Amino acid sequence: MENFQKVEKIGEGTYGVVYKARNKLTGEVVALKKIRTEGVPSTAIREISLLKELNHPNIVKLLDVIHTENKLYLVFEFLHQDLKKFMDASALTGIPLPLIKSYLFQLLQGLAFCHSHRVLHRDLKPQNLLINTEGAIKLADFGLARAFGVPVRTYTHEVVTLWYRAPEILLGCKYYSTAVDIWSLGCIFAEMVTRRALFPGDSEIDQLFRIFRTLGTPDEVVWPGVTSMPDYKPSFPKWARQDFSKVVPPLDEDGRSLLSQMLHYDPNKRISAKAALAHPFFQDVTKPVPHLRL
Ligand SMILES: Nc1cccc(C(=O)c2sc(Nc3ccc(S(N)(=O)=O)cc3)nc2N)c1
Repeated sequence: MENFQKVEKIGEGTYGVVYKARNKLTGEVVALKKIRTEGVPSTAIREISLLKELNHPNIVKLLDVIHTENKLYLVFEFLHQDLKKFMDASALTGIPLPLIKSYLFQLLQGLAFCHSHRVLHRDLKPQNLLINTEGAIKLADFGLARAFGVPVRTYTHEVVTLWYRAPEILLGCKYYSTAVDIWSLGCIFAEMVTRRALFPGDSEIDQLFRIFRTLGTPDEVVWPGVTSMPDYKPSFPKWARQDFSKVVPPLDEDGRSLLSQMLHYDPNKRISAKAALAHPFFQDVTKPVPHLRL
């Protein structure tokens, strides 16, 4: 506000609205998130500070945080396109495997970094993965479910995407672990490969059941303790696990192996970002430049 000239509304994110803006003084171009109010947390405003010092090449830089006039502004380094747009633009031919692999690899580095600093993203999706002309991809819009929790929607009547939500969140787990980010990234990896959302649920239960229909209804054997989770119902339909080869054709076996590990039901068996970086799938990783139309 006042020190910035809104150039264009980029989107209506989760907590607020996001604008492309220019610092009327420095002339620097940035992404400005405006947050939705008579209290304002402290554990939050300090969860923010931790994010400011959280600097990594695969994490969008948080430049400034401005709390004024019952509004909270987060100033981020600006990137030119999100992965959702890039995937749509590449739908006819598909993103070449080397670029998919590079993006996945960089995103795992970003996650390995935040997770080692005990920071969870919580809401990874194509729209919050930003890319630039140099072939980089960065994590954006980290969620503070440990600050603003997660109400009925985003901030003003808008359908929240559940497509990338880990099963343990859907089943009512109160405490998320870093594993929820691995699950979301696995769903994104699959989507880049097939050019179709892996689990496109339109409600929590439909989301949950689409996961069950593909990976099999979980039980105590593959997920110890699953039947005692908050929203688990013995009445859940029992679907058999589908052949994984039908899930992401024509991804090679290394890629399928890695994906299967990112999609393990048990949060404790799900591969970590660090371990995923060492998977054979990345033996030939490179950093190609994407063809971006801006
Ligand atoms: N989703 C989300 C929510 C809150 C903040 C941010 C964010 O920090 C952004 S958003 C952006 N630019 C951009 C994004 C999308 C497009 S698009 N649809 O491809 O044309 C173009 C530029 N840059 C940064 N840093 C991102």
